[PDB]
This record gives sequence, structure tokens and C-alpha cells, in this order.
Amino acid sequence: EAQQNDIKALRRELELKKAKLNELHEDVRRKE
Amino acid sequence: PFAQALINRLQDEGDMLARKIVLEMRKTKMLDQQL
Amino acid sequence: REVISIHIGQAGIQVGNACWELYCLEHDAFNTFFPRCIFLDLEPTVVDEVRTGTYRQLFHPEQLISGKEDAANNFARGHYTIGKEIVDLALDRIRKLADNCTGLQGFLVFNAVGGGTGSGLGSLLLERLSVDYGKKSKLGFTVYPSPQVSTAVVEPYNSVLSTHSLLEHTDVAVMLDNEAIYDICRRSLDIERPTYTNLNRLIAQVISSLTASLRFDGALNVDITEFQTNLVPYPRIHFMLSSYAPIISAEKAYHEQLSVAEITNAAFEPASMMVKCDPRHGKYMACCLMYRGDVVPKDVNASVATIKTKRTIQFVDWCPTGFKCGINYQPPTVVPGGDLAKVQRAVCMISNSTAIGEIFSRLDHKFDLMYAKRAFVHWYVGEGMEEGEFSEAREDLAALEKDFEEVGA
Amino acid sequence: MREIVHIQGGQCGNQIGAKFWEVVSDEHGIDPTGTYHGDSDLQLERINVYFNEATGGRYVPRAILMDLEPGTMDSVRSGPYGQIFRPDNFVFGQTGAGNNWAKGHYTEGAELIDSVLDVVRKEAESCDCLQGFQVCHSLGGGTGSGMGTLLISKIREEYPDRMMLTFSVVPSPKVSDTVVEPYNATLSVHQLVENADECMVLDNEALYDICFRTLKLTTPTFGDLNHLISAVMSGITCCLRFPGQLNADLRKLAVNLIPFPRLHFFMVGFTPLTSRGSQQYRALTVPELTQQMWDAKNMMCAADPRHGRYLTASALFRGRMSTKEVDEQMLNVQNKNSSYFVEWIPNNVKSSVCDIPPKGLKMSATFIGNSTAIQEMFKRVSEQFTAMFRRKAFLHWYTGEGMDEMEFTEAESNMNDLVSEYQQYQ
Amino acid sequence: MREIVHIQGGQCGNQIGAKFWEVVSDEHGIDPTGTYHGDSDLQLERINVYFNEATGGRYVPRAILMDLEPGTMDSVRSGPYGQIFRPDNFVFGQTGAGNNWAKGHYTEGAELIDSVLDVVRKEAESCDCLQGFQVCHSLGGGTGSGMGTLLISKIREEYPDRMMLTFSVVPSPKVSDTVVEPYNATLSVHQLVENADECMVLDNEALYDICFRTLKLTTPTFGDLNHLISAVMSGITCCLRFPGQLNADLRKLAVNLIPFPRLHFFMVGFTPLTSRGSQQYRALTVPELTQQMWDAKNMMCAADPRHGRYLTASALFRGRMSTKEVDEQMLNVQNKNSSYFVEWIPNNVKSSVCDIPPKGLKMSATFIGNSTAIQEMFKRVSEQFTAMFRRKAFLHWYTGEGMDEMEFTEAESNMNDLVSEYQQYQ
Ligand SMILES: Nc1nc2c(ncn2[C@@H]2O[C@H](COP(=O)(O)OP(=O)(O)OP(=O)(O)O)[C@@H](O)[C@H]2O)c(=O)[nH]1
Ligand SMILES: Nc1nc2c(ncn2[C@@H]2O[C@H](COP(=O)(O)OP(=O)(O)O)[C@@H](O)[C@H]2O)c(=O)[nH]1
Ligand SMILES: Nc1nc2c(ncn2[C@@H]2O[C@H](COP(=O)(O)OP(=O)(O)O)[C@@H](O)[C@H]2O)c(=O)[nH]1
Ligand SMILES: [Mg+2]
Repeated sequence: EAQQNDIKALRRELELKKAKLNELHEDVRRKE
Repeated sequence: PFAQALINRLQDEGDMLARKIVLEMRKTKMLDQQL
Repeated sequence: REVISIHIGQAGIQVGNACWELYCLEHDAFNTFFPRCIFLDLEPTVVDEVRTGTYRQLFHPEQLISGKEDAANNFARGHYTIGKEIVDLALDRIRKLADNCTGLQGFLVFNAVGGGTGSGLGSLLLERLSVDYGKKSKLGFTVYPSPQVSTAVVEPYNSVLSTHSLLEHTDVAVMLDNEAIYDICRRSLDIERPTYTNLNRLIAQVISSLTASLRFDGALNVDITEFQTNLVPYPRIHFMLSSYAPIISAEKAYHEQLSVAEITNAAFEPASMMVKCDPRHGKYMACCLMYRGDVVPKDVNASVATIKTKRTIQFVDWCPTGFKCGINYQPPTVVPGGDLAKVQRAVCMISNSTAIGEIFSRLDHKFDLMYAKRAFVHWYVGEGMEEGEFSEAREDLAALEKDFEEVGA
Repeated sequence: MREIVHIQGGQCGNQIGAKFWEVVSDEHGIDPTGTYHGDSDLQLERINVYFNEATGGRYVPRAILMDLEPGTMDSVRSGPYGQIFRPDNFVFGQTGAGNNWAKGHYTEGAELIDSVLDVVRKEAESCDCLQGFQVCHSLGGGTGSGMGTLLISKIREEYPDRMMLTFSVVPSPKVSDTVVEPYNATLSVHQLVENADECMVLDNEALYDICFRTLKLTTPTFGDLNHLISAVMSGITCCLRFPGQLNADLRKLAVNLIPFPRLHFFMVGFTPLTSRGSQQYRALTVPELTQQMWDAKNMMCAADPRHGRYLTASALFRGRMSTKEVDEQMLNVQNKNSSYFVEWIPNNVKSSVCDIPPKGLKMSATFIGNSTAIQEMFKRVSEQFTAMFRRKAFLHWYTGEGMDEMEFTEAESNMNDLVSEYQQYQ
Repeated sequence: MREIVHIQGGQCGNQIGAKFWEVVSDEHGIDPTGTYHGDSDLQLERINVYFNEATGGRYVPRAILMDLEPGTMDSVRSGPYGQIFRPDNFVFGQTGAGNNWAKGHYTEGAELIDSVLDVVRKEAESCDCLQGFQVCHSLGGGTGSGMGTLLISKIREEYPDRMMLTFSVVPSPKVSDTVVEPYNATLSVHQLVENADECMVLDNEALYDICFRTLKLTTPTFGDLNHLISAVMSGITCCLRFPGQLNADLRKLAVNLIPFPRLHFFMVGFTPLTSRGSQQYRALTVPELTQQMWDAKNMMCAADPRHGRYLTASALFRGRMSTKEVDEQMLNVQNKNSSYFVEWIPNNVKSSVCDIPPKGLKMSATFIGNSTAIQEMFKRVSEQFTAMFRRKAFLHWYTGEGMDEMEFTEAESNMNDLVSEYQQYQ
């Protein structure tokens, strides 16, 4: 059960990081 | 069982994404001077 | 004197469905059009909308050609597999249309290069027309895909593979995007939510303004053979930016004071080009100005002087007389349900420059990226193609880029 | 003109197809007695794609029901829109496989597949320009999966140029009805990767989850789930049946969403889907349809697309709408969420617009994303398959029927090499 | 174009917001069904600020209800104008905090606030140009104070460049509904001074005083209190919805009334507010609105400003008025009582006029004063906080949830230096 919690935490962190990355990419496109 | 390998894949991918995020912050900070 | 029009594809005959509506509404002057047309497509759905539409009796039943099944956004399918059975029937009709004619100025073709029918059998029709007549002009008003606004996925493959034949087959090729026209309808026509119908209506305005010299008597007439000399300085450089003025609504038109000086200016700003490209990066090789309606030669003469003396735009070092004017007396007509107000006078400008060299370069990367990983290539190869023609069409556009850079210097 | 022959297999296929012919017959305005009674002219000129005029205005569907148990046939014949089929088309065995893939693929199929092929051939050449076949079946059952899969292989041998759609449901461990689900689904996929043209993957978790969260139904029986699947199937072949400002047939969608020949497993979604209590609290615009389309909690598969990247995507719109709004919305989602899309492919979204909405609605949409998140289920299945096959559970029920150990190893091999190629292209 | 998204938290927030949406919808001529039935074209020009057109005249409010117990949600849908809210905007927990700021800020907030954030995101991106957010809540309760304050902090780090109003009633010893009021108020104010752009102090004691003397009501239920608060909220944002001779937007008010980033606690009053027995004997001119505005017994807080000094003040007038009269009245009340005003700022009063009165009156006004006397509440609350915390009363319900002791000491220090810093500029 412990490893299951690790899975559902790492994906959520991974998801937040991917969303931040998209924001940065969008800003570069607008600024260029 | 197989979740033990899933945690490795997810951990390594998360760390690599941080490296991409870091480089992108320098890129936008570099263009902001040129503006 | 007559000129016949061919329409290919979903985009071609919808453009024609608006273009012929304008011709009938506009009309011995009719002799050049009355129709001398042919619709042809692989999908029967859009042609048979005409067969049951309001213009049932207007078109002779045979004219409306229609295949059995679509090429499905597949240049190879619409050029090698399915084209081979319908193209022969089409051109073996167009011949007897020309035999009906006596003083044929030329043909004019309408196609979009993104699709399979507009691109594939477009080029196939063009190749048998060039070997059959050769000398007679074939004006091709094509619709290239926009850089950022796009509806398909494999359209880079189609656009490159279509262009390789559009070079050495058509005589005068006018680019038209969809984003640029969308921007025109958003900016000037203030239509925030446009559809394909509005685009096709103002495309017909451009076509009508360049054939009105044959149809009606003006102060300075200009035939289709005239564009052949006055705008193409080299046999393989014929790609024309288009523009129109005044594109204006029904209320704004009355408020503003339309004249010759300001519309000659408005037809030169990149905020009014029919192709998404910035001619500030390029240098004008030649310009052509069709004036319709209430025009005396003095103010058109004065207007080209002010353009030459401005420095916001530049010309090539080769042409001091870099213009070709043309004046016709009859004003542009309006369509009920159309958005363009009635104007005493309008200007359709067709230029040639090196800004077009940017669109091909922009196109190259998108095609290059997909081709390197061999995306979607298995569809075209199983249709009948090989890796040879992909790579060789690629290097043809590479040569064209160097060509524009060399001539522009 | 273009022709679609319908083939339904098994209990799942028959009941899904029953609801399908209900909604298509209403769209074309045909009564339960078989006669035309519609109002608009538009509904007449394109009924040959799905029907055949028999005599006295009798339009019979071009369908083939196929199973091994008579309960499904009698339930079909009992209900409304049950007396519109030709009784000769109810090709029907008698013994029954019963969740044994070997029975439905080697023993019992061997005496039925001859009769179905006779009917489908006579029904195929009855029309002039075939567009393709349309199959609805499952991958957990035996007579649906095994016989339907064998029928797919034989059909692709005879007609190798014609198109092929397969609406197949796959089993998931959260909704696990039979015990031998992995043994069936793994072998079934082995044949689907080489025989079908494209497969629109379905599942019951997402369907039950959709009716809970978005539809907020209280008792979602199979009728409502089959109603949703039918609405998807009507949306995918609306372009043939009705004129539009931009048409996209079956072949047109296939070439724009399949970048490599083995990458033909799709995810599906339908919009708009709103609760009955909130149907009047909403607008009907293109942006609203797009927000509900690209929601990851709206696919009809239990595979979150945000767990991977989209290779391509497709949006079929129905209704009077502006094409500019269509392209701007697709471009907007392509720029803001840049990481979820593949990079060496620009324009991962093909779009199309038809001018006739489904009955009762103003504007609808159908999404078909070919993503690389679909590989999780194949891994999600293969781990179960190995769990049984490491220790030969239930294996003799198939071994004493003809399958040898190499067949299961081959099925594992094909499953494993497939999940690697999805991982490769991500 | 300029847009306000509305957020209601807890039981206090739900009743206040309920009577608020009735008042605005009645001003814009929208009936309980939610369809337009007004007459003037002027009422339609500025409905984008608070509503979205759904279909066929249906206007839905741009509000989000957020709580923890379903009694408030069902009481909202029961009453009139209850059928206008979109049911999806009822984002909602199930367990209940119950007057425990730690339960409202650490345990139940951590799983509800992601949901309320997602609704707010959709509501913010659904519109084009945000003017600000509007949050109504209390400071004594738990599900309003702790959760709402966490929502404020989360939103401020998301959209940092937009305004934000929060209308908060605060506890007082004379109206003491719960026992841990100071432990909730002190921690809530600590977060408000560092997150919110501007706050509007309210209390229930002053509202009861208003209903006794000015309204002369027999039975002042909560409906009338919410009626007064709603009239104030409509009065301040009237400038964005209607044109006038001198328009003053929310940002224009914020920069004109806040001299220093920590001095953003205002006391509010509204005029005219008269009993039905004396409403017949009254006149409607500018001086009668002012001398009822600037009366100390009309403020909606129990902080008498003449026990302090005015920094700045503002009046928002509604109705066809003469701007000369408006300015000379502000001049008169500032010249006579010069001691009550700050000295190093001349012309302490910002004034504005709008040309649309509320229905039922010919001329009205709304007063917003940023005095320094608001520190009476801070000392008045902090001593009760100290009286329990010196002796560790009720502490374990806060401590055993995740909070430690330095949180209370830091909160004490920040509240204490805040009242100290108000006193220095005084
Ligand atoms: N201006 C304009 N462009 C159109 C219109 N219809 C389609 N297009 C363009 O056509 C391109 C695709 O080709 P289509 O004409 O739709 O289809 P096709 O050329 O007949 O090829 P197939 O789909 O295989 O039949 C798209 O990129 C559109 O931009 C139209 O009505 N007006
Ligand atoms: N959506 C839907 N799924 C069904 C229906 N009937 C059966 N299923 C699914 O089919 C699977 C069993 O397939 P089965 O009916 O035994 O196939 P068959 O025996 O080969 O005909 C189960 O997982 C069910 O969830 C139905 O009417 N609708
Ligand atoms: N003005 C007004 N105040 C209210 C109303 N209902 C509750 N309150 C106030 O709310 C305070 C208690 O907060 P509570 O409702 O328990 O907040 P919550 O539990 O966090 O939602 C009391 O001091 C009341 O004065 C109302 O209808 N109007
Ligand atoms: Mg087409």
C-alpha cells in the first residue's frame, strides 16, 4: 500500500511540473 | 512488484523535467534583457 | 474573346459557387463567360449540392463532373490511383469547350494544394493541358496552407509535392492563405466569426476585377497576356501577392472618403495582403494595379509617384518603372447577402517580390521534420510513390530559395 | 454511393448494434415498420449508405447479426426496431462458446464462419461502391471476440483494399466480469494489430465513470452505455450521410491520424454531455465543446491521455459553425499545452465540419486521439496475463482445444513489442 | 470587459450572497427563471460583469458557493432566485470543520481547496479582462475563516496583479456566538494583512444597532442584515455597470484610499436607510445624504472613528445629481471638523457620482472611510486572545491538528505590531 501512495504522489508532482513547463514555453513563444 | 519499477521511471522522469524547467527559466530571463 | 474556368476539389468548386454567382449577377460583354466552366471532384457530396441547389437549370448537366470516391487528403491517391480514371473524361470535355470557343485567351484553374484532389489531380490536369495547348495561358489561383492556422496534418507533404508541378505548368500563380483572409475579415470587415462562405465571396471580387478589362471598355484595358509580360521577370518566378481595397463594411464605407490616393496606399500595407507574409522583408520586383469604376488617369498617376518616393517599402534596383496600371469604367457589383458595400471605385493589386521566399522557407522545416522520421510516408508509398520523389521535391524547393535570394540581390 | 456494411458479433455486439440501428433509423426518419416517414428532403438521398430499398418503400438495414446463443436473437427480435431486419441475415449457430476464446476461434467458429461469409458476400456485392465494413464486438467474451476476430481476418483476405472499422471494448481489472479476460484480450489484440484498419478502443470503467460524473445518472444500465457508444458511431460516419463545409470520410481520417501502420488504436469521446438538470444552464458554443472534448476525464477508455503524449488528434464537428473558430480553438490547445503533444509533428489536430446536427441537438463533436498513453493498458493487461501463464492457470481449457504454448508466447511477444513502439514514439 | 468573479464561503457567506444575487438580478431586470424581461436597453449593456448568457435569455450568475455542510446548499436552492445558479458551481465538502480554524485551514481545506480552485479557474478564464475577485465570509466561524483565507492566499499567488475585495464580519464580545472567536479572528487577520488588497470590516453588533434605531424594525431576522450588506456591495460596484458624470472603479478607489500597503481595513456605511414611519417626512438632497452618511451611528462597524483620525474617506453617489453640490458638501464636512482628519493630507475625500439609482429610491449614496480608529477592534480582540493563550485554553484542538505554539506567537506579534503601526500614523 505504501508504494501505491508513492505512485500517486510522484505523478501529481510530475503533473504540476509539466504544467509549469508549458507556461514557460508559452511565454517564450509570446516574447519571441 | 511492478510498482517498484514504476517509481524508478517516475523519479528519473521528474528529475529530468526539472532540468528542462531550469534551462527554460534562463532562456526567458535571457530574452527579457534583449527586450 | 472568352476565357473558361476550371474548378477542382472541395475548395475549388465552393470558390466557383461564389464566383459564378457574381458573374450572373454582374451581367455582348457576357460572351466571355456565357457557362464555360467545369466542376470536378472525387467526392460527389459538394458537386451534387450544386445539382439540387438554386442553380439547377443554370449549369448543363454534363458539366458537373463527379467521381465515385474521394482521394482523402492523399496526393498520391489523387494523382496516381484515382485521378487516372477521371482526368481523361474531364480534359476530353474541356477540349470541346475550347472548340466551342474561337478567341480563347486562356484557362483559369481554382484549387487548394492542401488536399488530395485539389493538389494531385490539379497537377495531373495541368500536365495534360500544358502538352495539349502549350501557348494558351492558364492562370492558377491556388490556396496554400497557412503557417499557424491549419486544418489537416499531412498538408506539408501535399504542398511540396504539388508545388513541384505548379512551377513549370501554370503561367501566373496567385497565392492565397486562410489566416491572412481571416485577418482581413477580422480587421477591415470586423467579422469576428467568419466562415468559408465570406472568404469565397471576396476571392471572387479579385477574380472579377482582373477579367473586367476584357468584359467592359475602360480608359486603359489590360488582357491576360499583359500580366504575362509585365509582372514575371524570369520564367520560373511567377508567384504573386494579392491585395484589394477598399475591403470595407456597409456603414464604414459611407463614413469614410474613399479616393484614389489612399486606396493606392491601403493596397500596399501588409495589413491588407491576401497571403500571410511581410513584404517589408522583401523588395518589390513589379506591381500591377487594376482600377475599377470612377478613375481618371491623373490621380492613379499621382499615387504611384508617392509610393515610389516613400521609403517604408523598397523596390529592386532593376526597375525604375516598376508598375503596370490599368483602368476600367464599370464599378464593382454587389451581392445581396454580401458584406462589401457599394463603392464608386476599387483597386486590386497583384505584385511580385521576395517576401514569398519566406513562405517556402517556413514550409521547408515542417515538411523536413516529418519526413526525417518517415511519418505518414507509408500511406503515399503504398499508393504508388517512392522515396525518390519526396527527396527530389525537397531539393526543388531548396533551389527555389537560392533562386529568390540570388535575384533579390 | 459509398457503402457501409454492418456486422455485429456476440451478445455485446448485438445489443450495441440494436441501440445503433434505433438511432440511425430515427435520423433517417424511418419508422419501426420500415417505411419512410421523415420530413426533410436531406434524409432521403443518403440512406443507401445504410439501407436497401426492398419493395413498397421497405428500407431494410444492411446489417448482419452474429452469435452462438439464441437469447440475444430473441431479445433483438422482441423489441422495437427488431422487425426491420431481414430474417435471413440472422446467421446463428446453436451450441455456444461461453467465454472460451478457443471455442469461438477454432471449434465452433469452424461451422458458422461459412454461413456468415455467404451472407456478407451477397450483401456486399448488392451495392456498387463499397466504402467498408463496420464491426462491433468485445475482447473479453468468446463468441464475440474469437468469432468476430476470425471474421475480420477472413474479410481482410478477400477485400484487402476496402476500409474496416472496429468498435471493440477491452476488459479492465476494475470491472472484471470473467476470469479468463487476460487470456482472451491478449490473443484478440494479436489478431487486431495485423487485420483491422483502425480500432476505436472502449471500456466499461470510463463509461460507468462518465455516467456517474458528467451525466450523473442514478442507474446506468447497459441501455445508456450502449446509447453513448452508438452516438460515437453515428458521429464518425456523419460525413458520408450529410453535406458539410469540409468533408472527411473514413479513409481521410485514417491517413491523418495513423503515422505508422501498427499505431491504430484510438481513444474516443463525445460532446456535449450534460446532466438533465443543467442542460439549460449552459451555452452552445465551439469553445464550450472544446473544453469538454480535451478533458482527460472524458475519454471512453480507462487510459488517462495526460499520462503520455498525443501523436495526432481529430475533431468532427456537426452544426452551423464558423470554421475560423474551429481552427483557432485547435491551435490554442496546441500551443498552451505544448508538452503533451509530440514535437516532430506540427499540426497534430485534423478537423472537419458537417452541416447536419444529430436529432435533438444544435452542435456536437467527436474526438479521436491517437495517444501514446494507450500503452498503459497493454502493460496493465500483460502483467495479468503473465501472472496466469507463469503457472498455467486455466490453460488446459484452451490447450485441449488446439492452442499450444507457442501461441501464448507469441501473444506476449506481440503485446511486448507493441508497448515498446508506443514508448519509442513518446 | 471589466469583470468580477464572486466567491461565497461558509454559512455566513451563503446567506449574504443569496440576498445579494436577488438584488443585482432585480436591478438588471432578470426574473427568477433567469430570463431577461426588462425594458431599458441600458440594463443589457453591462451584464458581462456579473453574468453569462446561456441560451434564450438565460443569464447565469458568475458566483461560486463553497461550504462544508449541505444545509446551506439546500437552503440556497430552495429560496427564490435559487434556480439561477449553475449547479456545478456548488463546490462542496461533506465532513464539516465546525468553528475550528485549524480544521478549516489544515485538515479539510487540503482536499476541498483544489476543487474550489479549479472552479475559480474556469470562471476566471471564461471571461476576458478580470477586474478582481469578490469574497464574502466571516471571521468567527471555521469553514469561512480558515478555508476562505486559504483560498485568498492561493488565489493571490496565482493572479497577483488583480484586485480583490473581501467583505468580512468580525466577532465582538457583545455578539459572541462561538467561544473561540479570538483564536479564529487573530489568525485570520494575520493572513488578511499579508494577502488581501483591501478588506471591508463589518460586524453584527452595528447591524443590530442599525436595525433598531434607523430601520426601526420589529423583528430583524438575518434577511434584513443581509439586505443591508447586499445594498453596500451593489453600491460600490455600481460604477462599472452604469455610466455617470464621474466614474470611479475599484482600482481607482483602492489607490485613492490606501496610503500604505498595510493600512487596508475600511469601515462602511450606506444611505439612505430610514424606517417606513419616517421615510414619508424626508427630503432627497445632497446635504441630507451627507449628514446621514458621516453620522457615527450609521457606520457598519463598532469602531467609532472620532476615537481616532481619518486618513482618507470616499463617497459613491448614485442618481441624477449636481457635481458642484457633491464637492461642496465634502468640503464643508472636512473644513468644520478639521481635527477628525489627518493633517498631512489635504482633501481627504474621494468622490464619485453615477447616474442610475437603485430601484425604490430617487437618490442614494455609499460611504467608505479608511480611519485609524479601526485599531479599537484589534486591541479589543487581542486581549481576549491573550486571556486564553496565557493559560493554554482550548489549545489542544488547534495543536493536535498540525499547528504548533510559534504560530500563535507569530500571529500575536503581527496583530500587535499592526495596531502599533496604526497608532504611529495616528
Ligand atoms: N478559401 C477556401 N478554402 C477552402 C474551402 N474549403 C476547403 N478549403 C481549403 O481546402 C483545404 C483542403 O482541401 P479541400 O478542398 O477541403 O478537399 P480537397 O482539396 O477536395 O481534397 P479531398 O479532401 O481529398 O477531397 C483546406 O486546407 C482548406 O483551407 C473553402 O470553401 N474556401
Ligand atoms: N456496453 C456493453 N457491454 C456489454 C454488454 N453485454 C456484455 N458486455 C460486456 O461484454 C463482456 C462479456 O462479453 P460477452 O457478452 O460474454 O461476449 P460474447 O460471449 O462473446 O458474446 C463483459 O465484460 C461486459 O461488460 C452490453 O449490452 N453493453
Ligand atoms: N449578517 C449575517 N451574519 C450571519 C448570518 N448567519 C450567520 N452569521 C454570522 O456568522 C457568525 C458565525 O459564523 P458561521 O456561520 O458559523 O461561519 P461558518 O461556520 O464558517 O460558515 C455569527 O457571528 C453570525 O453573526 C446571516 O444570515 N447574516
Ligand atoms: Mg476534398
